[PDB]
Amino acid sequence: SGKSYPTVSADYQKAVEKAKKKLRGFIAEKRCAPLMLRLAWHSAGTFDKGTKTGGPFGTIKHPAELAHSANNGLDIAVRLLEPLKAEFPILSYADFYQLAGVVAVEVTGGPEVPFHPGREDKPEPPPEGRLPDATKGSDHLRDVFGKAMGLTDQDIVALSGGHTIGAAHKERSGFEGPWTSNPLIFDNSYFTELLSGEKEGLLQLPSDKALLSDPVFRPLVDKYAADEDAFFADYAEAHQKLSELGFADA
Ligand code: HEM
Ligand SMILES: O=C1O[C@H]([C@@H](O)CO)C(O)=C1O
Ligand code: NA
Repeated sequence: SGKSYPTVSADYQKAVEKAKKKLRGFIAEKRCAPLMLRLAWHSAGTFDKGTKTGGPFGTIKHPAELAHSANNGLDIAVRLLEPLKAEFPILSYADFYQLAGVVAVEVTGGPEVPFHPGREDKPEPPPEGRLPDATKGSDHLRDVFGKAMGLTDQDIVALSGGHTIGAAHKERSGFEGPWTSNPLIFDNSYFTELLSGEKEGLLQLPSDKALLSDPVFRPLVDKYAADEDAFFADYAEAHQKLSELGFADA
């Protein structure tokens, strides 16, 4: 909603289609889908709607932004993608990273998130400190996703389901381990695990737990745990919105 996507050339569109295929094979073989989803999300999640700064405009590869503590480990993702990006010189880095995030979800068995090309790479990274803090709660989540990014409460809960793939690392954030028993499979298990309590060997952040005690978030957790199709629909909507923050008159 509210989007007017730009025209790109036929050659640009051909490159998007071929890069999507190459990214599927690469991400599947390297087992790095979670890290790639995290890269796309940390690129997009810096958007501030009031100032129209930050967002998915390719700045995450700049050494200054990779140095943000919230981005520990993402230098690995940038390096992994560099040889592939060099095969598609016509594409913006902004588009390439967002495409990699869409592909990460698809190859782990998640929904097909719509993708529209045309993001232009911006020169300057946003200031540090916009991404969410795992030790904080619902008020903080609404400040970051709502007041800054302009996303809804439904989007907060569905996007938190990104933790259905991957793990934390004690050398990156300090937290450690996977949220689910199948960290390379995208399904509604994040919500099932959240509801059943703490199982040994699985992770829950304070920010995950905040979803269970908030009056608006909890019904959504319950719905997604009961209905994976509802989760997939809402996730696809929210990821598309995230990947387009500030893009295509926003
Ligand atoms: C809701 C607020 C959120 C907080 C506080 C948060 C925090 C974290 C933290 C602390 C980690 C572990 C980093 C590490 O040690 O390796 C992590 C990993 C991850 N996050 Fe989130 N995150 C949030 C939202 C999201 C969103 C919106 C997405 C994407 C839709 C996402 C996708 C991921 C993925 C896939 C990983 C695993 C990375 C890997 O396996 O290397 N997160 N997050
Ligand atoms: O998702 C990830 O992928 C890589 C590695 O496990 C496979 O390349 C990594 O360090 C992650 O956190
Ligand atoms: Na999983």
